[PDB]
Amino acid sequence: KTWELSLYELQRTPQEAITDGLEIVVSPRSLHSELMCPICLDMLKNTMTTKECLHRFCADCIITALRSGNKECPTCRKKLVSKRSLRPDPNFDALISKIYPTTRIKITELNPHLMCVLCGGYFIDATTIIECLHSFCKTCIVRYLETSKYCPICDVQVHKTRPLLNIRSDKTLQDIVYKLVPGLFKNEMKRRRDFYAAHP
Ligand SMILES: [Zn+2]
Ligand SMILES: [Zn+2]
Ligand SMILES: [Zn+2]
Ligand SMILES: [Zn+2]
Repeated sequence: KTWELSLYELQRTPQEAITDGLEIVVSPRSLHSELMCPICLDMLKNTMTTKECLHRFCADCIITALRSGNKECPTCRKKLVSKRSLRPDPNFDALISKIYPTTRIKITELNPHLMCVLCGGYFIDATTIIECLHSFCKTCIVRYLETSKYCPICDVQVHKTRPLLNIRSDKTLQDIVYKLVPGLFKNEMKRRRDFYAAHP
């Protein structure tokens, strides 16, 4: 895939964090499409992630379907490499252990799981390194990988030559951010509209 950054993506401004503690509500019916396992229909327990498509399942659930199936992804029906294609998602389990309830949550407890260490703000076009499952903004990690072939956090090697081969868009994670953070999807889409209304 061409990781070309648009005119907006080159001059993109971070989405600043909301330090002033706001409490957001989380219903069990909402946030259901991203936190439930599409095999057991329960919330993810010991989350596993596919390197080819970034789809999350339970550790016991995905292992069951692979030993008795076509070694495909149960969601997108893409071909696996049968083994060493599944890496556990530890930072995803931490996010699950924060939001399993039906009460309201302080955003300051959720910010570590929704912020990019490269821009210092919320995730916009969340991209994930499929080797260590560390997520950043699309503009941040692509801008970053022009100079380094290693992860900004755990410092593992992304790829031997072309680091863009081992990154992938994390649509499931980005959908959690736009739903948790109020008005983020509205502000981010207006930022793009204001830019293209002044640079036609
Ligand atoms: Zn499951
Ligand atoms: Zn998949
Ligand atoms: Zn960023
Ligand atoms: Zn990493």
